[PDB]
Parts: sequence; structure tokens; C-alpha cells
Amino acid sequence: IIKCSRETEKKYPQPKGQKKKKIVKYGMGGLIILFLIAIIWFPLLFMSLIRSVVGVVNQPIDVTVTLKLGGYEPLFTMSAQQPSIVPFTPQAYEELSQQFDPYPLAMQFISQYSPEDIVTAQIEGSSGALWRISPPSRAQMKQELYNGTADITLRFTWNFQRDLAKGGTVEYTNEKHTLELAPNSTARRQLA
Amino acid sequence: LIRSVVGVVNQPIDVTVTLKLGGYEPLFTMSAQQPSIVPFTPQAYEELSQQFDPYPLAMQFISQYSPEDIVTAQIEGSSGALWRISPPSRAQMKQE
Amino acid sequence: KVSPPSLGFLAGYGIVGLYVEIVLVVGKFVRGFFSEISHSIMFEELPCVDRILKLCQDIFLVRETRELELEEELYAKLIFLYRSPETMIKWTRERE
Amino acid sequence: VDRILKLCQDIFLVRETRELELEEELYAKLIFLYRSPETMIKWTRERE
Amino acid sequence: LDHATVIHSGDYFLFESDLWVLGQATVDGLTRWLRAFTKHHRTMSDVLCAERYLLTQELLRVGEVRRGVLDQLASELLLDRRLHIPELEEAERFEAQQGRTLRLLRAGYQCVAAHSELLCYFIIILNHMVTASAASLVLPVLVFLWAMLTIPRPSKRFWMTAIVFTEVMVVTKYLFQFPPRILGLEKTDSYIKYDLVQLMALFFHRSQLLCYGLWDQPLQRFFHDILHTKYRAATDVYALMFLADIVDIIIIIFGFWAFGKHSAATDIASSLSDDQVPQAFLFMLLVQFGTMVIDRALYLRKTVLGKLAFQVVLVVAIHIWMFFILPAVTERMFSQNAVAQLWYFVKCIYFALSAYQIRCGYPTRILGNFLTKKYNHLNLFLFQGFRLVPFLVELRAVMDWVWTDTTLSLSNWMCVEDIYANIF
Ligand SMILES: CCCCCCCCCCCCCCCCC[C@@H](O)O[C@H](CO[C@H](O)CCCCCCCCCCCCCCC)COP(=O)(O)OCC[N+](C)(C)C
Ligand SMILES: CCCCCCCCCCCCCCCCC[C@@H](O)O[C@H](CO[C@H](O)CCCCCCCCCCCCCCC)COP(=O)(O)OCC[N+](C)(C)C
Ligand SMILES: CCCCCCCC/C=C\CCCCCCCC(=O)O[C@H](COC(=O)CCCCCCC/C=C/CCCCCCCC)COP(=O)(O)OCCN
Repeated sequence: IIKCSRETEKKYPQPKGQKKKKIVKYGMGGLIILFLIAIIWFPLLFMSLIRSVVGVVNQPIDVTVTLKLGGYEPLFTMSAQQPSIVPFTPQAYEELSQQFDPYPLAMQFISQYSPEDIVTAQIEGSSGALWRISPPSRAQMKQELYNGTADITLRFTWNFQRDLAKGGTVEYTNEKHTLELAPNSTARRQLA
Repeated sequence: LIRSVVGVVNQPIDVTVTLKLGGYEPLFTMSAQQPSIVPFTPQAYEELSQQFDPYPLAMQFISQYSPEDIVTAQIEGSSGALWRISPPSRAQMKQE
Repeated sequence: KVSPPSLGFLAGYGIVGLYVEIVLVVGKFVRGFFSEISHSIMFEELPCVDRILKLCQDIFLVRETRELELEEELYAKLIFLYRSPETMIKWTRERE
Repeated sequence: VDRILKLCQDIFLVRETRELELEEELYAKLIFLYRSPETMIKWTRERE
Repeated sequence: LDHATVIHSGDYFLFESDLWVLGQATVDGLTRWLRAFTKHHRTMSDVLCAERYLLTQELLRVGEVRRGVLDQLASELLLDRRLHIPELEEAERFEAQQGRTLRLLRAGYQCVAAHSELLCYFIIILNHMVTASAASLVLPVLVFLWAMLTIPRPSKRFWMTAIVFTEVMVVTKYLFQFPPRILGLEKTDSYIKYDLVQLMALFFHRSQLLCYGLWDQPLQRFFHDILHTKYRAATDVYALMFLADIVDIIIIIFGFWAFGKHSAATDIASSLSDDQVPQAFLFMLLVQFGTMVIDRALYLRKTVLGKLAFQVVLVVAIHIWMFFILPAVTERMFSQNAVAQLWYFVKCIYFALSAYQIRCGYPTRILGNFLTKKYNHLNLFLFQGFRLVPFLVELRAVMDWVWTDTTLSLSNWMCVEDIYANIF
């Protein structure tokens, strides 16, 4: 390797004391500094590009929701799909922005979303399936609602789904909202 | 240290159980939550220890558990939902 | 918004993980590219290496010409050459 | 290491003073210094 | 015969030898530091006042010979080989001995009188920073274009221009006190915010400049010609500019919501961990990084015309960005905004340092690391910490190699730098 380098230098000798070939100096230096700058700024710039125009919209194609009391049986369960999924129009975006104007955090968060990103799920009020339940378990439910000396929960779960063909990693997301019914309260008596 | 006093108790807040024959339909299915989840008391721990006294492995395994770690799930005997099944599939079940 | 399918294998790495997995590795590589260059000067700055190359070629030739004793002596000479830097300078000097 | 530090400082000074030939000679001297350990010992000896 | 053979030509012949007490101590140290910081002006005042006493004592009828009557204690020296006058020496003995805190105030007033040219700019900048308007913008920019770019003085007539301008501005605001906000400071509120203080400081500077002795289109061609001369003060202030840039970076890192469409005092670590990447933070970091890279390029290349052009572009761009589109997009103009004015003040410090560097010129001695000056333990530790951070050493080395004059390749440059670091 050393001999190859020496003979390659010999084939193209350089005058003594000459400053440098400016063209190759600027070329190599600019390429090296550009590569260093690109490596430094690659994640931030690349992700800010993904968050920008180049990002692909991920519109959920199905939303389900269930209301369940204790652990007996789902009291209410319903789905929704594209006939009942309403994408926000620019006008509705204007009303949404005007509603939250006296709050800066809401305006910032909304501003981080393009009009064709926020959708409304119109869930039918009536259940989409009969409330199957064994009569002994219904009687136990009623007894717990009258004389149960302990709390009973009320989970309101929601579960989205998205299309992975457009692009993504996880298909399903979900989250429950949990209440708490104190014994001898008005709510338990009214449910009973 | 984590296994010792500093460890946080992980008490299950819901247990479900199903009995299913073949692949027709769940014959029995039921859940249970905190009204029917009974944490062990020190007394019940004493009876549990006394029951398995003539076995050393059981005593060691039980000794590896703090009183406020072992819970009893009181599952109702009756099903918590009707046994939905199509009559043709019920006839196929009986024939099988 | 989600990444397009082509760049998904980038989006898999979180921005912080995108720094650690890729940026820090490149930084370590470029740092190690010039970490201790002063130490390896004695063997990397020889003016003329024709004599050492000739010595290696003679070793290779005698390896096949069967004069094995000559191979042993040449290997001893090469080892001594790489053992003393002053003889290295003397041999790497440029002649007329 | 005062002499080696002085040599490096002279290299840096001549780099900006434009006497480029002096930079080439100083760099050759430094390379030779780091090439022979005996001259390294001679230069790293402590004077009066 | 050539460059390579000169590189590989070394031989042995080259190497041939041939409580209350603590408070008193602290205030005494502070007074000592002020005295050491204005000693030259103290000596100037002492010699001038001695000469003035000689000039006034002789005033029986007329002083006729300007040199002769003063020559009782060749005409171009800055020293002291004079006689002794009892009232003078008793005056400074009285001032020195019997004083605990009076001397502190005297030293402070002596310092502020000694400068008299920095607090004027400071008051102008503060007044503009507290009352943003197109009326109060021309003065700071033309301070950054005339006052700090006239070499062998602060300026010639810029001072009188400042008096005339504050004159006309205060008169107009008073008359209007009987979109105007961006147009000027004509609102039915407190109108003379800092005009009185600015006028008083300006006239105090005028009085000092007169008493200590000074004055009070081809013209621009001559102005730009004098910015290219020989052998000025030749002092470099670059590490201070870099420190100011780092302070700006830290301010942006901690405070960046105030430049967004609606400030929410949100954290940056939360946003990055939640994968949000705010746009304003990105754009400020890119702009600042480009500015530092250009500044380092200019400093290494050692050119003043390029640096002057960069300064005149940067100051006008920064001034146009604020007071304008930036408070136009968000209704927190200037006074209500908290960190934008601090960032602007730091940027004015940077502008002042840059203009000082342009006026002084570039000293021949550069390329030395701003840590390799004294060999203390602190210096060693902090230099090791500097070399530990990724991408900084390689980037600095490549920038140096590209933008200084040398006959070496990159590998040889890296060899030299590594040798220097190890030896240090
Ligand atoms: C806690 C943290 C630390 C900081 C704490 C606070 C520190 C505050 C320090 C404030 C320092 C202020 C210094 C101001 C200096 C002003 C000097 C000015 O007044 O000079 C006058 C001249 O000013 C000019 O003529 C312009 C006109 C300015 C008019 C201002 C009038 C202000 C009057 C204030 C009166 C206050 C009375 C208070 C009574 C209790 C008179 O000097 P002159 O006779 O040229 O002297 C000639 C001889 N010399 C040059 C050797 C000195
Ligand atoms: C928007 C609608 C309203 C616009 C209003 C515009 C008004 C413009 C008014 C401009 C007035 C300029 C006055 C300048 C006074 C200079 C006084 C002079 O003494 O200063 C000299 C220095 O003069 C300066 O060099 C002049 C600089 C001029 C720079 C002009 C920049 C114009 C930029 C315009 C940008 C417009 C952008 C768009 C705006 C809407 C000092 O020289 P000196 O040291 O004694 O020379 C020594 C040698 N001697 C002894 C022989 C004299
Ligand atoms: C969120 C807060 C985090 C902590 C902040 C702490 C701040 C501390 C404040 C300042 C300390 C400064 C000490 C160092 C001063 C060095 C002065 C100097 O000369 O600087 C150059 C700086 O050299 C460069 O130009 C290097 C940088 C070039 C690229 C531009 C950098 C952009 C800004 C980056 C800041 C760091 C990134 C993270 C910021 C947040 C965390 C700090 C290096 O020395 P030389 O120039 O060789 O000396 C020659 C003098 N005759």
C-alpha cells in the first residue's frame, strides 16, 4: 500500500511550496462538511419533513365503542364505518377554532392538525345487538344494585382501527374511561 | 430488593373464565370483579399453610407470598349469558 | 400523519433512537477514524520501501525454491528490521 | 515537552504568516521527531 | 525537488542543540477592581487637572504662550515628571484615607464618566427595546452602522444627529399627546418612557467629550475606504461572540414558544419525546447554526469586507424580522413579550462585538485554541470535556483545514492536531 501511494505521487509530482489546488481542497472540504451537517441534522429535518406535507393521512376506517357495567355483560356496544365517519370540512374547522379561541393550548393543538385529519364519529344511540344475559345473572345484577355494599364500575371503552396499506405500524388503538358508583347513591338505585 | 418490601402488590382486578366444548359455542362464560374478589386474611393464610404442612415444596412456595398477595376468585356457578346457538349446529353437536 | 411505506423502516426508529442508533454510531466511527494517528507514524511514513518490498519478494521466492534456511534468515532479518526504528530509517532512506 | 510545544506553535504561526516553505520544513522535522524514539528522548530531556 | 520530497526529508542534523468584616473586604476588593479597570482614565484626569490648575493659577491678566507657561513642570509624551503642589496632594490624601463608601461611589462615577460611550448605546438599546416602533428603530440601526463603524473616533457628527433626532421625536410625541403604534410612539399613555434619560446621558457624553478635548457622494466612498487601512489596534474578540451565540442557543432551547403562533410555555423534551418537532425551534436552530458557520468561515479567512457585508445584512435582517412580521403574526408586540427582548439584547451584544472586531481588524496571531493559553488543571479538564463531545473536534479540524492557508493534506493536518493535543 505504501509503495502504491509513493508511486502514485511520483507519477504526478507537485511543485515545491505551491499552496494547493484550490478546486480539490474546496471539493473535499465541502463534501466532508456537508456530510457532517447532514448527519447532524438528519433526524430532526427528516421527521419534520414527515410531519409536513410529505406525511400520509391516517384516517380510521372503523370505530367501536362499548359501555359495560361491572362484569356482567356489555350493556351497550356499537360500531361505525365510512357512511357514518364525517371528515371535517374547512367550515367546521372554522367553528371548531372559534369555539376554543379563548384558550391558547387548544388553538395550538388544533393548529397542529390539517383540515383533512380530524374526523367525527357519529355513533348510533341505540345498541347494535340484543342484551343477552342469563336471568340468574340479571337477578344478581339487580341484587348488587340494591344491596351491594361495594363500588361497581362503569367502563366506556373505545377502540379505533386504521388501514395499514397506506402506511403505519399498529392497526388497533383503544382506551377505556372508568367511573365509580358509590353504594346507596342515586345512580345505582336509578339503574335498578 | 424489588422482591422484598419495596415491591408493589399486583392484585388482579378482573378474572374471566369460559368452558367450551369442541368449537361450537362457549357453553359457560363468566367474569368476576372486586365485589367477588376476596383477598386472603391472615387467618385464611393460616388454614392454607396448615393444609399443606406435610409437603415441603408447597410450604416453600406459599412462604414466598405475602398475606396481601393471594386472592380467591368466587366465580358464580350459573352462566352470565344465554347459550346462543343455531338449531342446525345444536343438532350437529348432538349427532357428534 | 404517518410515514409512507417506503420510508417506514426509518420511522421505526424513534427520533431519540434515530440519534442513538445511527447518529452516535457515525460519530464514533468518524472519531475513531483519526483517534490515535500519531502512534502509527513510524510504519506509515517510510520515504522509500523498495528494499523492504524486495526482501518480502525474496522471502516469497525462497519459500518455493526450497532453500528453507534462506527463508529463516530472511524472516529473522525482517523481524529485526521491524524491531528497531533506526535501522528502519536507514533502510527507508532514498538513494541517488 | 516545551520544545515540541514550541515547534507546534511555530508551525501554527508560519501557517498564517505565509512562509509556507517554513511550514513544510517544520512538518518534516516533526514527522522525523515522531519517527525516531532516540531523538524523542534527546528532545524530551530536561535542561538546567 | 518537490513538495513530497521536502515532506520526507528529515535527518538527525536538524536536531542539534546550539459578617461585617467580610462585607468590608468584598467592597474593598470591588473598589480595587474598579480602580484597576479605570486606572488609565484616572491618570488622564490627574494630569489634565494638574495642567488646568497651572493654567488657571497663572491667569492674572492673560496667558500668552501656550507651551511656555505650562513648561514649568518635548511636547509629545504621556508620562508624569512634574512638580508638587500641596493643595493637590492634600486633596487626594483626603479623598483616599477618610472614606469607606464615598470612595466606592466616587470610583463608580469615575468609571461611568471614563466610558461615557457605552452607556449611551446601552440606554438607546434599552429605550428601543421597551418602546418598539418605527420611530425608535432608525437610531439603533444607524448606531450599528455609523457609531461603531467609524474607526478613529466614536463619530464626528453622529452625536449632534442623535440630539436632533431625539429633539424632533419628543416634540412630535408631545404634540400628538394633545396603525400609529407601529408608525411611532404616539399613544394616549406614558409617552416619555426613556427619552429624558437618553437625552441626559447623551448630553453628559457631549460635555465629557468637549471638556477632555475633541470635536463635536464621495463622503461614503471615503468612509468605506478608511475601513481598509493598515495597523489598527489589532485585537480579536471571537470567543466572546461564540459565547453570545451559545447564550442565544440556550435561550432558544429554553424559550421557543414566544416565537410560535401562540405561546403556551410548553416543554421541548416533552415535545421531542412525544414526537412533535416544533417548527419554530427547528428554524431558529438552523438560522443560528448557519450564522455561526458563516462567522467562523469569515474569521478563519481573515477578511473585513466580507465581515462588514455580513454584519450589514444580518443587523438589518434581524431588525426587520422584529417590530414587524414577527409581532404581526402574534399579538404580544414587545413589552408584553418576555424572552424576545432578552434574545434581541444578546444579539445586540453580538453586533457590538462584531462591529468592534471589524473596526479593530484581525490580529496576525490566530488559529490557537481559545483554551490552550495557560496550562491549569481547569483548562485541561474543560479541554478534555470539549474533546469528548461528538462531532465537534472533527468539524472544527476540517473547517480549519479548509479555510486556513497550508500546504498539507487532511491526514497530515490531523496528525499535527493530534500531536498538539497530546503534547498540550
Ligand atoms: C445594587 C447593584 C449595583 C448597582 C447599584 C446602583 C448604581 C447606580 C450608579 C449610577 C451612576 C450614575 C452616574 C451619572 C454621572 C453623570 C455625570 C453628569 O451629571 O455630569 C454633569 C454634566 O452633565 C452634562 O453637562 C450633561 C447634563 C446632565 C444633567 C444632569 C443633571 C442631573 C441632576 C441630578 C441631581 C440629583 C440630586 C440628588 C440630591 C439627593 C456634571 O459634570 P461636569 O461639571 O461636566 O464635570 C466636568 C469635569 N469632569 C469631566 C472631570 C467630571
Ligand atoms: C420610509 C419613508 C421615510 C424615509 C426617510 C429617509 C430619510 C433618510 C435621511 C438620511 C440622512 C443621512 C444623514 C447622514 C449624516 C452623516 C453625517 C456625517 O458627518 O457622517 C459621516 C459618515 O457618513 C456615513 O458614512 C454615511 C452613511 C450613509 C449610509 C446610507 C444608507 C442608506 C440605506 C437605505 C436603505 C433603504 C431601505 C428601504 C427603506 C424604506 C462622518 O464622516 P467623517 O468621519 O466625519 O469623515 C472623515 C473625513 N472628513 C474629515 C473629510 C470628513
Ligand atoms: C440548555 C442549556 C445547556 C447548557 C448550556 C451551557 C452554556 C455554557 C456557556 C458557555 C461556555 C463557553 C465555553 C467555551 C468557549 C470557547 C470559545 C471559542 O473560542 O470557541 C470556539 C468555538 O468553535 C466553533 O466555532 C465551534 C462551533 C461551530 C459550529 C456552530 C455551533 C452552533 C452552536 C452550538 C451549541 C451547542 C449545541 C447544543 C446547544 C444546547 C446545549 C449547550 C472554540 O475555540 P477556538 O475557536 O479554537 O479558539 C480560538 C480562539 N483564538
